[PDB]
Amino acid sequence: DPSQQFLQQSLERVYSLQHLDPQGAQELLEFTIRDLQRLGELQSELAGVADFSATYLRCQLLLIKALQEKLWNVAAPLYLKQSDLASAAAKQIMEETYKMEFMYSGVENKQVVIIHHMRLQAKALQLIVTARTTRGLDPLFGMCEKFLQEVDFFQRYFIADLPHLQDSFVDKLLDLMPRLMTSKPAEVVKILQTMLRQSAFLHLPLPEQIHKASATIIEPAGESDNPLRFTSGLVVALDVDATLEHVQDPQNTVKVQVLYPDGQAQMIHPKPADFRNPGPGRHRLITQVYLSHTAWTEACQVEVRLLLAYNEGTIPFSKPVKVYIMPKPA
Amino acid sequence: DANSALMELDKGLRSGKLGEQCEAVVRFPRLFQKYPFPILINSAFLKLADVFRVGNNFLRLCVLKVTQQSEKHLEKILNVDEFVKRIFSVIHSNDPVARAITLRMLGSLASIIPERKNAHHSIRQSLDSHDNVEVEAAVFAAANFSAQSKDFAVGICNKISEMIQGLATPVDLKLKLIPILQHMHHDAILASSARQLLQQLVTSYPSTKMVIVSLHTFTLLAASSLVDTPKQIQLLLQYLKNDPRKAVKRLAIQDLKLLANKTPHTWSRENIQALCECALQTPYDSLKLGMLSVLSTLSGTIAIKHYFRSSDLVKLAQECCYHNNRGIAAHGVRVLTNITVSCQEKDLLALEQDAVFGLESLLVLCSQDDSPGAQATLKIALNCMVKLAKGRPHLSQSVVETLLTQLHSAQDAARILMCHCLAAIAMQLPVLGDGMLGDLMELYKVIGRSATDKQQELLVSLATVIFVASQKALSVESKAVIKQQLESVSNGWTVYRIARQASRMGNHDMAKELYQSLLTQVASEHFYFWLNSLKEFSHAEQCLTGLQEENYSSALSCIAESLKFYHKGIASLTAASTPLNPLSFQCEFVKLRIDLLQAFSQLICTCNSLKTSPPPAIATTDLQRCGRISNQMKQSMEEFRSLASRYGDLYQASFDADSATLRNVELQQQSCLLISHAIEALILDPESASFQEYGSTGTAHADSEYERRMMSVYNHVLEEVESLNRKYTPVSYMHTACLCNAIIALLKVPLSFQRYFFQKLQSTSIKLALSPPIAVQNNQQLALKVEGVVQHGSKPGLFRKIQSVCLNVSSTLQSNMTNEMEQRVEPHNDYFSTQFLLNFAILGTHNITVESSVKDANGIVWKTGPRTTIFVKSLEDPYSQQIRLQQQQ
Amino acid sequence: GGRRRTDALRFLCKMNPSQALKVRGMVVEECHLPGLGVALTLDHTKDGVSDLVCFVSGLLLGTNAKVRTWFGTFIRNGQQRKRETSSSVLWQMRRQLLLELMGILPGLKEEHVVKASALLRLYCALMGIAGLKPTEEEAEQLLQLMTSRPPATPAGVRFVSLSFCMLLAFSTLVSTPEQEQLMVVWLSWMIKEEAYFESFGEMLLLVAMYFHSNQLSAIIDLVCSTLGMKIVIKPSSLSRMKTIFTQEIFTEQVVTAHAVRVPVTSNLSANITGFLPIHCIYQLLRSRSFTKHKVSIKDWIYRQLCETSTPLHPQLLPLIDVYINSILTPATNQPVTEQEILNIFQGVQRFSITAQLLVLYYILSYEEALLANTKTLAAMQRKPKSYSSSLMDQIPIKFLIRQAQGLQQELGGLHSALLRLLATNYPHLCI
Amino acid sequence: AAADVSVWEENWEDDIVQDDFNQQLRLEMER
Repeated sequence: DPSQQFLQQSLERVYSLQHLDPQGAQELLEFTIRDLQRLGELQSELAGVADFSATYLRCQLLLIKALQEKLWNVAAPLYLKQSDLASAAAKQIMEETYKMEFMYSGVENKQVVIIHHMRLQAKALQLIVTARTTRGLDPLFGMCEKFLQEVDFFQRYFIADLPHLQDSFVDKLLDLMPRLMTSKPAEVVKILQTMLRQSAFLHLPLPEQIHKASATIIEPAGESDNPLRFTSGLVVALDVDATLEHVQDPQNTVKVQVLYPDGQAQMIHPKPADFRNPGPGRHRLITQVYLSHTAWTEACQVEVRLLLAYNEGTIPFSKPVKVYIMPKPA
Repeated sequence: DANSALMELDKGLRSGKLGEQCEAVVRFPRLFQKYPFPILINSAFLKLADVFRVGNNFLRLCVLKVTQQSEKHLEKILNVDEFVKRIFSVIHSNDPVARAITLRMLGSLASIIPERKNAHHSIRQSLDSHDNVEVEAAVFAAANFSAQSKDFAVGICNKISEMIQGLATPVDLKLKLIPILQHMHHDAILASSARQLLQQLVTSYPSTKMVIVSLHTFTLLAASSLVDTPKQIQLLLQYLKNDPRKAVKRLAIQDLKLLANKTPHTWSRENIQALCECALQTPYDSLKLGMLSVLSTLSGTIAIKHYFRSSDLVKLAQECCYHNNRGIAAHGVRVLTNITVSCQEKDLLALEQDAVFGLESLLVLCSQDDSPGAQATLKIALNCMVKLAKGRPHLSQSVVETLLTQLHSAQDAARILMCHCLAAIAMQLPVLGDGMLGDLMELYKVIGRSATDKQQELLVSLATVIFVASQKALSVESKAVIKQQLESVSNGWTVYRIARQASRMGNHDMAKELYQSLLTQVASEHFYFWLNSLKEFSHAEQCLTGLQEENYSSALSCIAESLKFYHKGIASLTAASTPLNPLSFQCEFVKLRIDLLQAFSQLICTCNSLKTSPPPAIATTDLQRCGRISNQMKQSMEEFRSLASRYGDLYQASFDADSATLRNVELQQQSCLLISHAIEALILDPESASFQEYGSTGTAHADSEYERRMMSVYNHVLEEVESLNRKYTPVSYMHTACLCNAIIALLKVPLSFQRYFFQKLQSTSIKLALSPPIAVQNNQQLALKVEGVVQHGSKPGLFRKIQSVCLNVSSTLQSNMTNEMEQRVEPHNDYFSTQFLLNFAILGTHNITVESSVKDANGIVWKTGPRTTIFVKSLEDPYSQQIRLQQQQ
Repeated sequence: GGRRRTDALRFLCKMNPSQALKVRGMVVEECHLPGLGVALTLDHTKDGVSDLVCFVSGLLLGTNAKVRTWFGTFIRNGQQRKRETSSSVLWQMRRQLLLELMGILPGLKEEHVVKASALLRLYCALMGIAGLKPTEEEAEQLLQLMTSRPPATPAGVRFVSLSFCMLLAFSTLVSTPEQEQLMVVWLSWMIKEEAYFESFGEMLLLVAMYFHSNQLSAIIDLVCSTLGMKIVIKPSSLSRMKTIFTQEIFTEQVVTAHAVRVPVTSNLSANITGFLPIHCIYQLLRSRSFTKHKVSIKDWIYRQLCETSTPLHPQLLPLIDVYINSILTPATNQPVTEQEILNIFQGVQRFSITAQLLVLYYILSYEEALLANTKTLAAMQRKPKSYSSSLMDQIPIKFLIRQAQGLQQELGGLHSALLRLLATNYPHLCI
Repeated sequence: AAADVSVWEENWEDDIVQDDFNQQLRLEMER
């Protein structure tokens, strides 16, 4: 079929053209990310594969953009925080790597090693960016030895997968392991930067079957309904119905977040009895989430969203909905 | 007020005379531009829809025109059901014209009502109507709804297919029906079925009109679906090569240009080879020009890297760059330049000089014509030369020599364009400036003797390259320029623009002279104050050009003189500030320039403070043993850190500024941070001096000579500090020597006034209307909604675009920051809205402040919008007050 | 305490004069001790105009309203400090400003006209916002400044406009007969002077018209817009102004005679601003002044309508409306002739599209008004001279309506009014 | 069928955007 052929062709095009200049490389990555997002929008079965690959390519694009910003960066005391987006890039790669690890199904270990390798790259980038700012030596030593411990744990866990990671960041890092162990933090940061820039883009082996974890809140619906009244101080129960697609263990992972119009946020852990399983890879969540707040002058709207949890930390995976509540006193 | 004007129109629509009603209806869109908030838009659209329901057909057409004009504001209607239902009631009229207008309105409203089943059924029923106007309106509405909703597209594709293939349909309606198929991209199987249908159409209806519409629709469908795009390119190349009709070939060229612009990465080597062969073996020049336009579009993208010896592309480009046709020559030389700068492969360096000589020959061809097509080709050639000078710097000398030789034998418009090219090349590579000064000065002398009308632009262009090309100051060239201005030029505007350029490149004595000359020419007093302030700033910057390398007393005197003139200038500039021209960036920029100069003066004083000896009581027991100088260095460090913070504040309050101005502000902030770091690492904390000054950029690609000078000063100061880290105790004269020398180095490079100091281009704002001396009960906490629209002037996203809006709300009592909360909201059609919840548990008076911030596409946060405040009078309710009083009593 | 602190800082700045203006900047930043700032700028001045004029003008007319209020309170409080004597720095800087007035007084020079303009605006700011009450000598030298003759440049036009607005606003500072004859002879010279092409006489005529029609609020708006500040004028003095103006200088006859010869603004548009001859002609036409004097402006209206540009001026449509109203109201102004507007539509002298649309708007509105005002004929059919059907057949109504629809936003309410007229009188063009 | 490109991308002479301040300054000081 043409969709799979196009997907494989685009990925091969990205992999082959890794000798380009940074501008050409990042514009090729942007083109391919846009193409994969559109292909995910069109096809249903290849939405998972397209979004998985596009997330990986977005991680790589953020990494190379941050390294070009580092090329734009200069000596440490002259560093400007407002104009830098490398730390934001590292955080974004962090959250996207979590997304590929957990928010997709059918992920074999051969993809988990690549996800963790990109995670290690993001941690190295965050370490380097922090070193660009911090004038303290003790915190720098602390984060440096933490990163080296993370590298060691990666080497321990994925020891059987290292031959598949030729010319990678972690491979070259493991080559010069004891020197990094016994070097000064500033020297470590410098060689880490140089090795990040010279690292090779690892191929992402596609799984045979993979689907994105999706959820659809359907019971509250649009805000055309009248506000829920008489809630001042006491509780109002909002019935939540949702269809969850391709979540193997939703009970321990799916959570319900409620965001009131103030900064307060509520986190809810539904019991397994709420989840129903009418079909394979297609759950049905029915439950009540209890909301309470003081009296309001005007009927504001409260945002209710479904999140996935991983182990800590959480990531949203459902479209937010809003419902109006008028907690009138009496 | 919004509602007053809306009533003013409403009495117009209620008059009953058709003229007044139509007048009001077409007066509506200006109201939306004045008041883009959903309350007015909602009420306006409801009454417009009522008038549509009851009005005659001409009024309905006026309402349709208004709806088409205001497709941005219809996301803000909110009350969609009533509006649409009272619009939709006219589809049941027996009048086919009224039905057609209703169908066109539904097509115009398709974005806010997709998946509306009654509308879908109306389109389907009107498609097989017997009234041609109704059928055309149904086709238009079907196009819109297929663009919006997937279910309508899948439900309509079969019917559209049967009407197109149906023998009873005329050819004109078949033409009108084919572009519906470009919206069948919602699903892979739907797109494949549409592709098959379009293939059947091109093979079975090979008329010029029908094949053109079908191929264009197939191209758009392939672009939207981007899975059939390779074989769509192959099909277009097949039609380009085989079909003999010039119109079909021209369409194929346009479609391939569209695909090259959209998806250059999907082009294979075989596709580019086929296109090159087609360009090679075609006899017609217009078609060849079209294919070379496609190939020049491709060469500027990554498709050139995918294409890679002497191939058909290089052979074609070399053949085309010596063509008689100027457009073909421009496209060929653009392809050659793109290959040369993008591909550093050493197998194709023989065409490096072919590119240079082709550009030079194209200069000779385009210089004398002074025609708009020739001017366009000349602009293309000069852009290519600028790109080639950047990409291959060893060719810069030959490019500059060609431009200089061609300057003496070119028309005035051509001379202006090559002056722009020379300015670009000399801004990026200032080493070539010295080699071009003689020719430029000679041409400036000969132009100024007979400068009548068009030479004013030539004069400012020539002065711009003179100032840009001059790495150092001017002594005799300055005299020549002043003489040329004073001899003939009564045009004050020319003098002002040349002075602007002089202050841009730091030639502040010339700028001072010209601004002094420009006084008494203006009529308005605020412009007089503005020019006087510019003259004083130029004088102030000229004052500190006479800084000796080690003379600190001379430095202190020069900074004092500069500060005197700067204070005169800022008083004048404040006098020049007016409403709707506040000069806020200029005022803040020169205020931060007045600071960091008196901070420099204080640091010069503290250099000399070391000569006033420390006390003996403190001298008997590490940094306190220094005495007063230690605390003074601490104060100076804090002052410079605060100055860097203020420069950053100016940076992120300059969302509308061009990139060069922002880089200038960054340089000033970095100079502040450099002085602060030097003070810290030499006096206050040498043990915590952190890592070495390992410049990640190294040989950074500076965009101006001011950038190069600033970074060179920074690197030299950091090298000096690093070599002096722990070599001396903080009582040292060498630390003060290094600091004072850093002051000298920073000040000896003249300040550059950038574009935003003079020209404001983007001018984006926020309206920020928020729902309201307002009484709030103690128990009931306020529900505050803030709505805002981002405003623009002319081209909205000239430098950057708003990605999201951050709304920070804070509450200060007794008008202190008791209600911090933020909400990043994405403005959809330049409009955002959100609700806030504000606690007022503590009784009293509360000052609510809301400050809009802008997060651009990259992610940088800008503090743009107004910090508008409202005051809230929070009082305990009578019920709780009475109950507590009774309980206590 | 404040006096001793100010004196101490004054001595400190005398010891370090290079940093005196830095201390003045600190004063305006911290926003207290304004007398210290004034004294520092005075000791600094002790060419341009002066640091004093720049400093106090920026203080009273800057964007910062807190500084404006603070300095206004300073001026008010200092004014009560014995009403004289050099004890307060207020009188010192007042004497310095008066000395500058002597400096720029003479025919005014080409170089001093802009300085005079800035000084005059500063005095306006003082007596209007800061509540300064001038002394007799200050008022005398102000009047000596206003009545000067600049050398007919745009700066001269601006200076004369500002001086005229000062006289209109602060008319209490004349208060004497010799200054009254000085200002009336200056006004007569200003009337005689009409080479100011290269917007002053329009203002003079407009204020005369407003005086005749008792549109005092219009005069205050004109003065506030020209000066660039909000001032309360206490219009009893404006009533004294109206008496002298109307009875001695500007009768209706001289107003009409000078206005009918006023030129037409070439390339008219909403972009060019300020008070323009179109405003003058509109004001007379609304006051019904020409039928009282039997003088034609049909040529003027037609010539102005040919000299319009795309960002339509907001006064063209009311001008055409009141002109049509003037035609059909008794004797009356003559409407434009057949050949006069056939030249407009001779193509399709290439006239601008906005000129064509204004002439079309005038024609359709004229026909509508003729149908609506058949009661006031009182003559033969050729007196109103309803337009011939042949000329109407020559006019491309639909083409111009489509063109106007193509330029909706640039033409203001012209497109809407044209569509109104089309839907009212041409339903066959509304199919 | 054409496209526009600028020779110098920080040239201050381009009239792509016209702002009010420079407009009145030009109209006020050009001869």
